[PDB]
Amino acid sequence: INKLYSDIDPEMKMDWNKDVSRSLGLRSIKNSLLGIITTRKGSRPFDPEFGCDLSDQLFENMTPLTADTVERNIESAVRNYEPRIDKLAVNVIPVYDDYTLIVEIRFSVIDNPDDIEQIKLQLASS
Amino acid sequence: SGEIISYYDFNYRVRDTVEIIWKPTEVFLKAFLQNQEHETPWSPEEERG
Amino acid sequence: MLFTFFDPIEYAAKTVNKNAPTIPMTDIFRNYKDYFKRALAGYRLRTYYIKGSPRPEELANAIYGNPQLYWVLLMCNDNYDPYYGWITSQEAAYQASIQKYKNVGGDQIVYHVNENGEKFYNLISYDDNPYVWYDKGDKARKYPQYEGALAAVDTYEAAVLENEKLRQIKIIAKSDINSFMNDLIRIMEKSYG
Amino acid sequence: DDPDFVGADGGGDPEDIERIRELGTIKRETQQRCVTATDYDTFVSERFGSIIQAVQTFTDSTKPGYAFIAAKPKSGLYLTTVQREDIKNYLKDYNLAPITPS
Repeated sequence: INKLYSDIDPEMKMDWNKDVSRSLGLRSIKNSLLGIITTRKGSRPFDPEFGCDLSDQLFENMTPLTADTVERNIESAVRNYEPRIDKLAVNVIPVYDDYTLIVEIRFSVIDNPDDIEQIKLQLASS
Repeated sequence: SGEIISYYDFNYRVRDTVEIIWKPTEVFLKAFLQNQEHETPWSPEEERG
Repeated sequence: MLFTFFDPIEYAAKTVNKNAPTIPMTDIFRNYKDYFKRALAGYRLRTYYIKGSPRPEELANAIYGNPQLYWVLLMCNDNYDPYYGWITSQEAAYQASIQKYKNVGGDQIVYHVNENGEKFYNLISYDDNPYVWYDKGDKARKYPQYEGALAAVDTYEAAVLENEKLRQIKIIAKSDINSFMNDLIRIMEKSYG
Repeated sequence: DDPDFVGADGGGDPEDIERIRELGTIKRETQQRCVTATDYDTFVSERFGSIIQAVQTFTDSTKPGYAFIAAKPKSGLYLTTVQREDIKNYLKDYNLAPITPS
């Protein structure tokens, strides 16, 4: 299934043999995911709803609610624009000292819903 | 001297005799170089002004 | 949101060459600008200001909550181009200015503006009295067209004021935006035939 | 070569179990023999329609044993002879015994 979900390499790296480099299957799924999360809401040209907003103010102050509030959006955001993930779960650990959200996401691609894999993402700039 | 200049396919198959004229009046070949230049590319440019 | 409204039209490329195939396409060749006058004339435009350098339609959302109507703003704005008609960030504007002047020259002092705000084009002081201004192409020594302390405008700064003007816009109320919409639409039916 | 090429030709299911039905439905109709009139010219113009532009087969009931076909070599207003011997030769393979095509 790694053949499936052929997507251009986000970096457009030089691939050996000179063709466009590629993100392979499930390598792309991360990228699109990694893409959708960072993007500020409203920054899509005709789609305001895209991207998971982050308020550095709210990002500054973490509370199990504030965490939970964020916890939904990503889980919400990813769910709408990324049908390739069947069973997805988010974990967010906000870090107190620098005010950093680190976020874990365990998800399962459609083809292997029993398989589990996680990603590690952190956010900063408070 | 060798090799070959060209080939008359003859269009079909005959026996025992052949007669052929060049309908371009006995001259079969008129070779043409006309008008082409190779080099010309296209590029960006600053318009100045 | 408009051009999809009317039927797409077939179009021949004839007059490029005596034979070219005919192509269907969505119609730009209805004016829409008169279409949006008649209907527009019903209510009013309301001037409006911009908080930043957003995109027209990106900005078009926040007011109306609907990104789809940028053009409404646009035709009230009736700019020549959507790309340079809009508000633009400092970074781009400078670069834009950088671009346009670059061949001529960078950092080109565009004009002298007096205290009063009167722009003085093509002027330089002979430097003996920086306050007396002989213009240029003169070699000075002669005909100072003004004397005093004037500001000069940097091409960067020059770029700013240009894009600065774009800040305010005349817009129509988000209340009427709906009521308006139907009417023009109805007019287009009269405009279909 | 001609300037038309692919690395190789040949292949096939071969059968295409449905598609073959026709083929079977067909060849049962076929003849290696030539009979009537238009059977010939078809089979005929399969050869050098490049020469005979169109070959037009006909007979006369007054004279049996014989068949006539019409030929524009399209290289000439009259069909040249060397063809006429070349063809009828190749033709002669299939001739209904009582009949001599001409």
